[PDB]
Formats: sequence, C-alpha cells, structure tokens
Amino acid sequence: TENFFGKTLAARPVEAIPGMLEFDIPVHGDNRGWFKENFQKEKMLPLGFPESFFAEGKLQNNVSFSRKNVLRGLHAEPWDKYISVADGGKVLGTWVDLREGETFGNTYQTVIDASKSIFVPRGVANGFQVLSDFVAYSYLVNDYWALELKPKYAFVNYADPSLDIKWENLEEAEVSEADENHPFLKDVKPLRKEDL
Amino acid sequence: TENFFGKTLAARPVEAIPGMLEFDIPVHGDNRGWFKENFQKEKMLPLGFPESFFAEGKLQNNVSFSRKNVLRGLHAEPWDKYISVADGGKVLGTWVDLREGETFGNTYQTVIDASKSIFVPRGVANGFQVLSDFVAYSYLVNDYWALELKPKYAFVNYADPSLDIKWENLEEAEVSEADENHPFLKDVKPLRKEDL
Ligand SMILES: Cc1cn([C@H]2C[C@H](O)[C@@H](COP(=O)(O)OP(=O)(O)O[C@H]3OC[C@@H](O)[C@H](O)[C@H]3O)O2)c(=O)[nH]c1=O
Ligand SMILES: Cc1cn([C@H]2C[C@H](O)[C@@H](COP(=O)(O)OP(=O)(O)O[C@H]3OC[C@@H](O)[C@H](O)[C@H]3O)O2)c(=O)[nH]c1=O
Ligand code: NI
Repeated sequence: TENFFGKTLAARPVEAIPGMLEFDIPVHGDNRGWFKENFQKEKMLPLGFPESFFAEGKLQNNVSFSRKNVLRGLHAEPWDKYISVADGGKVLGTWVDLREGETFGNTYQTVIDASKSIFVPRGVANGFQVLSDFVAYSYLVNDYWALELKPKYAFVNYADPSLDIKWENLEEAEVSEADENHPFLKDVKPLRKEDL
Repeated sequence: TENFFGKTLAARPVEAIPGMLEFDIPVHGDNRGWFKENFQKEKMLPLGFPESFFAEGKLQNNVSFSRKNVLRGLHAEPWDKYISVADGGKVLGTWVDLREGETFGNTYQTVIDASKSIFVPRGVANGFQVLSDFVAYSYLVNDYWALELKPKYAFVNYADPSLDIKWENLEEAEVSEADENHPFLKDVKPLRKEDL
C-alpha cells in the first residue's frame, strides 16, 4: 500500500532481481512524531526475509546522513543489505544485478522513505539519490567491510549510460571520488556463485 | 578540540549505573554529509558490548522520530537497548537505575548525537528529551513486544523532583498522557534479578 502511516507489515519480491524483497513497514504517528519497528526478526522471517542472513552470526548497522542530490552508489560488496530510511527524508533507490546469469544487468528503482525497506542480496549493486533536503539512511549487513579489501569488492559506475536506470539529477549529483571512478558494466566481471 | 568527527571507537563505564556503557562512534565526514558504523559486532565485543545481548538470537531495530521539546520516558522495558541518533539531531539522554540493590535510584544524563551511543542493561529506565528541531532516535533491542512481559516493566515519572536529574525545559516538555502518570520513585517496586 501507499499510505505512510498504519501499513500492515508485508513483503513483495522484485520480479527482475531474484531474492530482492520490498517491505511495507508500519509507522505509527502522533503529535510527538512517529515510531516504527524498522526490523523485527520474528515477524520478518515468515514473510521471506532469508534465514541465511543470520547464518554466520555477523551483524553491523551503518548509517549515513546526506543532503539533496547526493548520489551514492552502485556497490555490490559480498554481503547482504537490509536498507531503510530512519528520518523524514526520501531517496530514489536504485539496483543493478551483477550476478552471473540470465539476470546480469537487470535493474529496479523505487522511492524509499521510512515506511518502506528493501532486502538486497549479495551480488546486487546498491545505490540511492537523495530527493528530500536531507536523509538518514540506515541499513543492516551480515559481513564486515575493510578498507584494504575494497579491491576485492564489486562496483559499477552510477553514470554508465548503458544501465537501464534514470537518476533524478545525474549532472548535478553530489558524489565521492570513488563513485566517480568505478568501472562501467562492460568491465565488471559477473559475480559467480563461488564469489558470494 | 571538537568531539563529533573522527573519534576513535571507544567504550566507557557509567560508574553510577553498572552494566551501562557509553561509546564514542567514528563519524566520517565528506562532501555528501557523513557515514558511521553505528553498530559493528566484531569491533564492539572487544570493548565490552555484552555477548548476552545475542544469546537468544533475537533482534529488533526501532526508530522514533521526534520533534523539539518532546520528552519520552523513564521506561525500564524487559530487554537490553543499544541507543543512538541516526540524523543530525541531538537529545538529552537520561537514565534511572530501577534494579533492586545498592544502585537503586542512581542516575546518569548525557547529550547524545550521532557520534555517541549507549548500552542500557535491562532494569535501567531509559528516556530522552529532544534538543534539536527534530531527531531520529534509532535503537536495537534483544526481545519482542508482548503482553506476557508487561508485568516485568517498571516506570518512573520524568517529573518526580526528587530524581537526581535535570531536564532542559521541563515547562515546555511535550509528553504523552501515559508518561505524565507514571509512579514517583517512592512507589516503584525495585526490579529483582529474576525479572532481569
Ligand atoms: C515499543 C514499541 C512500540 N510500538 C508501538 C506502540 C505505539 O502505537 C507506538 C508508539 O509507542 P508509545 O507506546 O507511544 O511509546 P513511545 O513514547 O514512542 O516510546 C518508544 O520510543 C522511545 C523509546 O525510548 C521507548 O522505550 C519506546 O517505548 O509504537 C511498537 O509497535 N513496537 C514496539 O516495540
Ligand atoms: C562502507 C563503510 C565505509 N566506512 C567509511 C569509509 C569512508 O570514510 C566512509 C564512506 O565510505 P564510502 O565507501 O564512501 O560509503 P558510501 O558511498 O556511503 O556507501 C556505503 O553505503 C551505501 C552502501 O551500498 C555501500 O555498501 C557502503 O559502502 O565510511 C566505514 O568505516 N565502514 C564501512 O562499512
Ligand atoms: Ni568469552
């Protein structure tokens, strides 16, 4: 459903990217603000949130704070991600499947705010562009990043025009030096089962 | 020297309230805003984050978004909490130990922004007042909401003047009806070890 407040917790797969799940999150508001169970393990497993997420006992919660037009992305590190927005902001979420197979290069985009979350399987590149004045982007992962290991990780350039995606403002996107220099899709080695 | 960006991940005890920990979180700023590892299990266990948090394999992440002068709490819920701020806001965090023993009624207060987090053991009442225009307050807990546990909650009234705490604006606090009506510390039954 579309309403911000009072949704039933529910999940829907994304047809073009196997394993991806889009969730409606219940948010309850009053005069003071609002409250959500952003992630609730017991309730999300029966909806298809994969038990394999928890198999290694690894957990990290990352948070970024970004202004309008900031674009972060296409990142496909060897871990799963559960993505959401923790404040009143919104982003255009964007995904490109980098797994070896019939879905290599498939894409999806959707607007994320505090009432929506996304499960992104390892091997699918994650990104977003900030639509609101600012946003708090909070996500859970199940393996641990190291600066030194970044050469081992998979990335694709947000600006590669052969990708079937449309950013809100490509030309004035506010980006890192790293995201400027990631390889185009044709130079990305598709991720095999054994690389994940 | 300023104390928001580029801190080393570190933990400290709160002398007055055993089992509590205050963390300095590394927040990395750049042209886009900032990024933090809000929680990182592998890096946080060595600093004393209790393994008992994970013993039952339960996990829930809550978020509340609150407007200025909102004051929530003094609630000792039947589970541990790991608390932090996910956006550019700040709160005055406030704690009152409700455990049976020599620290019953002990208090602590400190300002929490995205560069700080707090581990609150079960039995210690949690609360905050919003100092910024808005704030995204994101926390992890290790059990799930259930009416079978409501007998294991304890509450103290935020405005009991005999509490060794001071709020920023008491007079202009925006408080729920329920929070207005919690018992004064005198009329709270200390939580025993069996209740956690
Ligand atoms: C704790 C909790 C609450 N809720 C619902 C109940 C209400 O409809 C809504 C708002 O909660 P309130 O009972 O008004 O409590 P609130 O003042 O928002 O306080 C909560 O956020 C701040 C936290 O410090 C506190 O423990 C927590 O109870 O959220 C949930 O759906 N799941 C939960 O786990
Ligand atoms: C990913 C990560 C980064 N960092 C540091 C390195 C930088 O100083 C800073 C920003 O790192 P970037 O790689 O520029 O992050 P960003 O472009 O925001 O992308 C991150 O969030 C979106 C996610 O898709 C992506 O995996 C993750 O790298 O944070 C950490 O300390 N720990 C981390 O896990
Ligand atoms: Ni041990």
